Order: sequence, then C-alpha cells, then structure tokens
Amino acid sequence: MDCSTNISPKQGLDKAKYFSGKWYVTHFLDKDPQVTDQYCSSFTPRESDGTVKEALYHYNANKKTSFYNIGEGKLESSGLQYTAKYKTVDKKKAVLKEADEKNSYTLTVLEADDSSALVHICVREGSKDLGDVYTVLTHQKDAEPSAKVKSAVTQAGLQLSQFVGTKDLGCQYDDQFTSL
Ligand code: HEM
Repeated sequence: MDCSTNISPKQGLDKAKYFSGKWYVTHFLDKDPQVTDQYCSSFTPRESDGTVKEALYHYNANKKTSFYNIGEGKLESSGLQYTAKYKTVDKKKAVLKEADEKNSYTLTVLEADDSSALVHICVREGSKDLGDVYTVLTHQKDAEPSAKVKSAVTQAGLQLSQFVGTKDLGCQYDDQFTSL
C-alpha cells in the first residue's frame, strides 16, 4: 500500500534528542489491512557532519525470523528527515548484500524528547512503495511513550488506539547489535 505523501520535514525539533542511544518501537501503525505479520524493531541512529548512519533490526513475530540492515544518507537541511540507502548485514554487522541503489527509505521525525520519539518511515524499492509505518519509539524496551510524543501522534492525524503495541508480541531483540 503506497506511502502517505502528506509527511513533511519539521523545523524546530532537537536532533540531539533523536540521534541518541537506541530506539525500540513500542507502537506501530501500518494502515494496510492486507498485512498479517507483526514486527518488533529496534535501531540506533547517529549523525556526523550531515551524514546519518543507523543500524536497524526487524523481528517478524509471526514467522520468528529476523533481519538486519545498515542505512546511510544525508540529513536534510529543511528539517529532521533523511533518505537512506540500506545494506543487509548479519548480526555481526558483516555485509551480506550491498545496497540496491534503486531502493531507499525516507525517515521523518515528528517529535523527539529525552525518552521517546515519533517517526514515519517510507520504504521504496525503485518505483514500488514497500510501504510506510508510523512508529512510536522509546529508549527502553516496553516503556511508556511520553505525553509529548503521544500528543504528536494525535497531531499527526492519527489515533494511538489503532497502533499495534509491541510489548505483548513476544519480541526477540538483539541488543548487542544496537548497543553503543
Ligand atoms: C514495528 C515497526 C516496523 C514494521 C511493522 C516494519 C515492517 C516492515 C516490513 C513488513 C518489511 C518487509 C520485510 C520483507 O518482506 O522483507 C520491512 C522492511 C524494511 N523496513 Fe521496516 N518495519 C518497521 C520498522 C522499521 C524502521 C524503524 C525502519 C527504519 C529505521 C524500517 C526500515 C525498513 C527497511 C529499510 C526495510 C527493507 C529491508 C530490506 O529489504 O533489506 N522499518 N519493514
């Protein structure tokens, strides 16, 4: 299901609060009703001199499988957003497949504070949208998102009741992979 185009970079968020530690997705919203599988995800985003690089993990809770990626792209000047190319790696961060240059994802930060964040991610494989997901993030696994981030969900036009909560899914994480 095609990504929403009504996402725009925000000015005025604090990037130091976003590019810090690791994030766990506590709640996710894929409006596509054709999907069945639910995921857990964690990632650790960094920024140096305008380049964003991040280590990413997905766990398919239905299939009990996982995959790992490293993304890299430029920090937008217009707001807290970046469009990254991604390679596939193993749990030891060895490269399994270099990036497919036709593929990218755009991550747009909607809110970020010391405990929590809200982001939107659209993954594109050339002219096909793999899909988009809104993710509520916290630094601690299974934590409660802040009031400020919960407000951002509403103010994005969304309802938190519609998100899937990951704390009940039986997630397996790889915390060594996302560690500092
Ligand atoms: C719980 C949250 C998330 C859900 C439900 C989700 C869902 C998915 C699904 C269904 C796929 C396709 C898997 C496959 O069939 O190969 C996927 C791939 C991908 N996701 Fe997510 N995702 C989540 C979080 C994230 C985050 C936080 C990022 C970026 C920081 C992200 C980036 C990507 C990328 C780049 C791919 C392509 C990977 C590859 O083909 O190697 N996703 N995700």
